Order: sequence, then structure tokens, then C-alpha cells
Amino acid sequence: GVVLRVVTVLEEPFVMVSENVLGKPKKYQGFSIDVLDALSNYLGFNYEIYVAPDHKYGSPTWNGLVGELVFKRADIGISALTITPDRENVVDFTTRYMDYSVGVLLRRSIQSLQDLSKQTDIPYGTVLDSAVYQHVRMKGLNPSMYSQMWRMINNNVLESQAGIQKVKYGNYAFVWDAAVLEYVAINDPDCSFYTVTVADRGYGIALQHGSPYRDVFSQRILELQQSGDMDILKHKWWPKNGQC
Amino acid sequence: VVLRVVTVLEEPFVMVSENVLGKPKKYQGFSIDVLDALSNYLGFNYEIYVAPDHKYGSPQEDGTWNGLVGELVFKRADIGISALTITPDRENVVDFTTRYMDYSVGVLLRRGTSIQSLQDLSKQTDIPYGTVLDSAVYQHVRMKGLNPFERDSMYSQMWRMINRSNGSENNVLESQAGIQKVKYGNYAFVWDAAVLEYVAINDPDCSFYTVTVADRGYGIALQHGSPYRDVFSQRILELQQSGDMDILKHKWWP
Ligand SMILES: [Ca+2]
Ligand SMILES: [Ca+2]
Repeated sequence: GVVLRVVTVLEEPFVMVSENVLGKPKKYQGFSIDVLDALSNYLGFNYEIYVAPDHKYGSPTWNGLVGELVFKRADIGISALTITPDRENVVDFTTRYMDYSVGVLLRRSIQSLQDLSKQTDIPYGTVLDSAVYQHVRMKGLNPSMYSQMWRMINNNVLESQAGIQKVKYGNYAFVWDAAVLEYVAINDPDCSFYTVTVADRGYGIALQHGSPYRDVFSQRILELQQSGDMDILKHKWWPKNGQC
Repeated sequence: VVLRVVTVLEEPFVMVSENVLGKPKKYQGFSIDVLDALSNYLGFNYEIYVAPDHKYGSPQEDGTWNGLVGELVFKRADIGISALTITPDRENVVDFTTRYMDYSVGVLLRRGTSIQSLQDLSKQTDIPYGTVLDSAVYQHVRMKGLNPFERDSMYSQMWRMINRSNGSENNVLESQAGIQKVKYGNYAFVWDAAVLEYVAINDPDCSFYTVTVADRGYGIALQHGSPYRDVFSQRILELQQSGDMDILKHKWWP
């Protein structure tokens, strides 16, 4: 079984450093890693993991993870990497292995992005100029809550843990990646958070443009999705089975 | 050049819009708009033709595919368009673009009832329900209702209703059959939500009303190793992320 280069980007609980002890090789865990193992175990290929030098997903030459692929320094790119047209142009993606959504972190009355966007008592924002910021903008100016969210968000934003922390010790809701948020919520030592749809796109696995693995990879991903296995894997990192 | 486009009639994905003496048929529909979007951007032209066997395609015991998927495997078509879902068995023999819309299972009911979900429909027996015998939905239901490793209470019920006599009681053998059974009798029809939705909307009497999540997606099938695969996905990604797709979607599902 040949060895493929896997480049990742830390993002809990998608890709995390599970082990890093002086004198030992770094080990990783997480939903994205599980999917890589499900594919490696079936297709019989092996691998070595390394993080994107800049800890960036990749923005237009290309930087970050996508860049590592465009410059053929990697073979696969496992991370909470969203499938977008620009990227799909420079690299090749599999099928989405999970749907990407925008969520809101609240502090222990709001129950939906709709309520969050009808009230003001609780200011709310995201990470300035980020993917989510642009998403709310783009939607907010279309031609019916997004418009009231943009009117609001567009002062109140910031740049990620800062937002997480705002909600914790102050009055503020944080709009951001829902899977990330949910994990943050579930695993909070004091259980001070609760989260609150739609899917504009999805998380993918990138391979270098014209890779011969894309096809069989997508097959295996679809099979894990349609068989119900993805869910067995999703519950491991996102279980509404207890704690908070 | 001109690309051969195969398809399967299905409302509102692909329908006949124009068919009048001494003229070539004209098709319309959500899937048709998407195809046009691709056609205009990549600037290619096509000629539409329907799946010889009116089926999306199943792996036949000869070791070859029939239906639409089959048209691509035998290189008779270049593009496959319709409410075709991206599935492992399929993607293994043909190349799919990224999904262009999500596929959810839904339920068609008759005005007067108050079933809020598949969960509810599952917890009552007063209104018998079902789907198409041996269809995709039939399988899914049987699969999740039979699984012992993870016993889904909902699907278990769903499953014992569907096969109440091995399928003779509540299953219809054609889409139209189940739809009409809801309207003229005591029956709930479990089918493709998008399809049932177009039917709910446009019912002349508004005697219908519909009600899950999605594990699949409808995709554009191309032939194994198609050169158009990558580029086709790029623009679908574009239409979705740029709210455009949502407009085409409000077109047939207002
Ligand atoms: Ca590409
Ligand atoms: Ca394929």
C-alpha cells in the first residue's frame, strides 16, 4: 500500500492533534480524520499527515492547504475545507462529506436565526471579512432575515475565540460555522452555551487537479453517507447524548 | 459542437413543454434551466432525447446497466440530466458533477389531517401510507427499519406499515398511482419531496399538503472520465453560492 501525502488544517473537531509528546510523532484525531481512515481502510492506501504551514485553508497563485495541493506538495487535503468554485478551479474535490452551515452561539430565549434577527437586545456578529461575513452580506442584499442580520452585523464583529469568549463573559451572540460552534457548546466545562439552519454548500476533500483518486474517493464517501455510517461517525464528535 | 443529452421525464425536473405537429419536441424544467446555464457558460449546444427504457438505470444481472445511466456507459449520450441522485453504485460506472440540489424524502397527504412530519406519520396507523413498490424509497425504508445495529424506532414502524402484507396493501407501483390515491382515498404517499411538492403546489383543488433531511443529491451524470466533469461542477458551485440557483428553484417551487 503506497503512501499518500495528507495536508490538513487544525479545526476542532474536524482535525486535531491527539498526541504530541516529546520524542514521539504527532498523532491526530477528529471527524475529518475518521473519514480519511474509513477511506484508507477500504481502498487500502496508507499515509503521512502534515499541517498547512500557514494554518490557512487557501485563498487566491494559491496559499494555505489548497496551495499545498496546487504546488503538488500534498496528495490529499483533509479538513473542514468548504467546496467553492474558485478552489474547484485550481484543485479537484470529492463529494461533500458533510454539509456546511452557519450557526449562532448564544448564552444560556432565542431559538432560531430568525428570532436572533428580530431582536436587538443581544448584539451579534461574526469574524470580520471572513467567509461567514461575506455570506451574510451576499444574502442580505439579494432581491427575509438575512437583510436584518446584515443591517445588524454590518462595530459588532471581530476576529474567533474572541467571539466565543464574548458570549461567555458578556452579552453577545456569535454567528459562525455551526459544526465548530456546536462542538464548542457541547464541550464547555461550565455548559454556558447553546446553539441554534439551511445549507449553502459542503465540506470536501481536495486532491491535486486531475488526481486519479477523486472518483473512488467519492464513491466511498457516498457509500458511508447513504449506509448511515457517517452518522455513526458524527455522533462521536457531536453527540446530543448527554453532557450539556 | 453538439452534445447528446439523455433524460427521464419527471415533473418538475424535466417535462415536455412543446409537442405540436411537424416540430421537434421542446423540454422545460428545473433540470433544463440548469443545463441551459451550463450550455450558455461553456458555450456548447445539445440535442435532447429520452431514456429508451424510461428508467434512471439499474445494474442489470448481465453485468451492464440499463436505463439512462446505461446510455452513458455505452457512450450513446454525453450528459445525463434529470432528478438523478448521486449514488455509489452509479458513480462507479459514470461520472457525476457535484449535486445541484438536495434530495429529501417527503410525504403527500390530503387536506384535513395534521401530520407535521415523517415522525408523526410514523406514529399513527389511522392514515395508511406507502411508497412505490421496490423503488428507491421502498429500499431506504426497508434498510433503516430492518437494521439491528441501530434500530430506528421511526423507520421500524414505517417499515412494518409498508410491507403490511408484503406490499400488496399499501404500495402503489407508479408515482401517479400513489398521488391519486391520496386525493381520492385514505392514503399518505411517501415519495421524492420535490416531486410531491410540485404536485402539492399546482393541484387544481389544493386537496394536497406536504411535509425530512437529506443524505443524497441530484446530479448531472456524465460518462466515465468525461472532460466536462470538472468544469460543470465549477459553475454549479457558482449558481448555488451566488443565490442564482435559489431563484431557478423559486421558479418551479414558489
Ligand atoms: Ca478541479
Ligand atoms: Ca465515476
